[PDB]
Amino acid sequence: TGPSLPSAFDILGAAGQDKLLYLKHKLKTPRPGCQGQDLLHAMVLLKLGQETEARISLEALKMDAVARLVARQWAGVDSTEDPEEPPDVSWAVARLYHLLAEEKLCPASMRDVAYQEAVRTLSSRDDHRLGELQDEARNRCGWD
Repeated sequence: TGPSLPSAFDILGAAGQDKLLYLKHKLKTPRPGCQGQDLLHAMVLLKLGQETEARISLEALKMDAVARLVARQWAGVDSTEDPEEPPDVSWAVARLYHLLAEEKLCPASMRDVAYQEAVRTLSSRDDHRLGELQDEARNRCGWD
Protein backbone atom coordinates (compact mmCIF):
# COMPACT_ATOMS: atom_id res chain seq x y z
CA THR A 1 0.00 0.00 0.00
CA GLY A 2 0.82 3.70 0.44
CA PRO A 3 0.43 7.08 -1.35
CA SER A 4 2.58 7.15 -4.44
CA LEU A 5 2.91 8.09 -8.05
CA PRO A 6 1.88 4.60 -9.26
CA SER A 7 -1.03 4.49 -6.79
CA ALA A 8 -2.28 7.89 -7.96
CA PHE A 9 -2.24 6.51 -11.53
CA ASP A 10 -4.28 3.49 -10.24
CA ILE A 11 -6.81 5.79 -8.63
CA LEU A 12 -7.26 7.51 -12.00
CA GLY A 13 -7.56 4.11 -13.67
CA ALA A 14 -10.29 3.13 -11.21
CA ALA A 15 -12.37 6.33 -11.65
CA GLY A 16 -13.98 5.33 -14.97
CA GLN A 17 -13.54 6.87 -18.42
CA ASP A 18 -16.37 9.37 -17.86
CA LYS A 19 -14.64 10.77 -14.73
CA LEU A 20 -11.30 10.91 -16.56
CA LEU A 21 -12.94 12.88 -19.38
CA TYR A 22 -14.38 15.13 -16.64
CA LEU A 23 -10.87 15.65 -15.17
CA LYS A 24 -9.29 16.21 -18.59
CA HIS A 25 -11.86 18.89 -19.48
CA LYS A 26 -11.75 20.51 -16.00
CA LEU A 27 -8.05 20.36 -15.08
CA LYS A 28 -6.95 21.98 -18.34
CA THR A 29 -7.72 25.54 -17.17
CA PRO A 30 -5.96 26.90 -14.04
CA ARG A 31 -7.38 27.63 -10.56
CA PRO A 32 -5.99 29.51 -7.57
CA GLY A 33 -4.57 27.20 -4.87
CA CYS A 34 -4.22 24.07 -6.98
CA GLN A 35 -0.56 23.43 -7.55
CA GLY A 36 -0.19 20.10 -9.30
CA GLN A 37 -3.26 20.48 -11.55
CA ASP A 38 -1.14 20.73 -14.64
CA LEU A 39 0.80 17.53 -13.85
CA LEU A 40 -2.48 15.78 -12.92
CA HIS A 41 -3.97 16.96 -16.24
CA ALA A 42 -1.10 15.21 -18.04
CA MET A 43 -1.41 11.97 -16.00
CA VAL A 44 -5.17 12.01 -16.76
CA LEU A 45 -4.37 12.19 -20.47
CA LEU A 46 -1.87 9.33 -20.11
CA LYS A 47 -4.48 7.16 -18.35
CA LEU A 48 -6.95 7.96 -21.19
CA GLY A 49 -4.42 6.71 -23.72
CA GLN A 50 -3.88 10.22 -25.08
CA GLU A 51 -0.08 10.18 -25.05
CA THR A 52 0.53 12.65 -27.89
CA GLU A 53 -1.31 15.37 -25.98
CA ALA A 54 0.11 14.20 -22.63
CA ARG A 55 3.64 14.59 -24.04
CA ILE A 56 2.87 18.11 -25.28
CA SER A 57 1.64 19.02 -21.82
CA LEU A 58 4.67 17.49 -20.11
CA GLU A 59 7.01 19.30 -22.46
CA ALA A 60 5.50 22.58 -21.25
CA LEU A 61 6.28 21.37 -17.73
CA LYS A 62 9.91 20.36 -18.31
CA MET A 63 11.46 22.78 -15.83
CA ASP A 64 9.79 20.71 -13.10
CA ALA A 65 11.84 17.63 -12.16
CA VAL A 66 8.83 15.51 -11.26
CA ALA A 67 7.14 16.41 -14.59
CA ARG A 68 10.37 15.29 -16.29
CA LEU A 69 10.38 11.96 -14.44
CA VAL A 70 6.72 11.47 -15.52
CA ALA A 71 7.52 12.27 -19.15
CA ARG A 72 10.30 9.71 -19.20
CA GLN A 73 8.99 6.87 -17.14
CA TRP A 74 5.23 7.07 -17.85
CA ALA A 75 5.06 8.94 -21.19
CA GLY A 76 8.03 7.21 -22.83
CA VAL A 77 9.92 10.36 -23.73
CA ASP A 78 13.62 9.65 -23.79
CA SER A 79 15.92 12.21 -22.13
CA THR A 80 17.96 14.50 -24.37
CA GLU A 81 20.42 15.43 -21.61
CA ASP A 82 22.94 13.86 -19.26
CA PRO A 83 21.57 11.44 -16.67
CA GLU A 84 20.00 13.13 -13.69
CA GLU A 85 19.21 11.32 -10.47
CA PRO A 86 15.47 10.69 -9.76
CA PRO A 87 13.77 13.51 -7.82
CA ASP A 88 12.05 13.39 -4.46
CA VAL A 89 8.38 13.17 -5.49
CA SER A 90 6.76 13.41 -2.05
CA TRP A 91 5.51 17.03 -2.29
CA ALA A 92 4.20 16.57 -5.80
CA VAL A 93 2.54 13.38 -4.63
CA ALA A 94 0.90 15.24 -1.66
CA ARG A 95 -0.41 17.89 -4.10
CA LEU A 96 -1.75 15.20 -6.45
CA TYR A 97 -3.45 13.42 -3.57
CA HIS A 98 -4.98 16.63 -2.45
CA LEU A 99 -6.72 17.05 -5.85
CA LEU A 100 -7.68 13.37 -5.91
CA ALA A 101 -9.36 13.62 -2.46
CA GLU A 102 -11.15 16.86 -3.44
CA GLU A 103 -12.59 15.08 -6.47
CA LYS A 104 -13.57 12.35 -4.04
CA LEU A 105 -11.55 9.78 -5.99
CA CYS A 106 -9.78 8.74 -2.77
CA PRO A 107 -10.14 9.24 1.02
CA ALA A 108 -8.87 12.41 2.68
CA SER A 109 -6.76 10.29 5.01
CA MET A 110 -4.59 9.42 1.97
CA ARG A 111 -3.89 13.10 1.36
CA ASP A 112 -2.90 13.44 5.03
CA VAL A 113 -0.48 10.56 4.93
CA ALA A 114 1.09 12.09 1.76
CA TYR A 115 1.61 15.55 3.36
CA GLN A 116 3.22 13.84 6.36
CA GLU A 117 5.66 11.79 4.29
CA ALA A 118 6.52 14.94 2.41
CA VAL A 119 7.14 16.72 5.69
CA ARG A 120 9.33 13.82 6.87
CA THR A 121 11.23 13.84 3.61
CA LEU A 122 11.99 17.62 3.64
CA SER A 123 13.01 17.41 7.34
CA SER A 124 15.44 14.63 6.82
CA ARG A 125 17.46 16.99 4.64
CA ASP A 126 16.67 20.22 6.51
CA ASP A 127 15.11 21.71 3.35
CA HIS A 128 14.70 25.56 3.51
CA ARG A 129 11.23 25.13 2.06
CA LEU A 130 10.12 23.00 5.00
CA GLY A 131 8.09 25.79 6.66
CA GLU A 132 6.36 26.46 3.32
CA LEU A 133 5.33 22.83 3.03
CA GLN A 134 4.14 22.63 6.63
CA ASP A 135 2.02 25.76 6.01
CA GLU A 136 0.53 24.12 2.92
CA ALA A 137 0.05 20.85 4.74
CA ARG A 138 -1.82 22.53 7.60
CA ASN A 139 -4.08 24.43 5.23
CA ARG A 140 -4.94 21.51 2.92
CA CYS A 141 -5.24 18.87 5.60
CA GLY A 142 -7.50 20.93 7.86
CA TRP A 143 -5.25 20.50 10.91
CA ASP A 144 -1.65 20.40 12.15
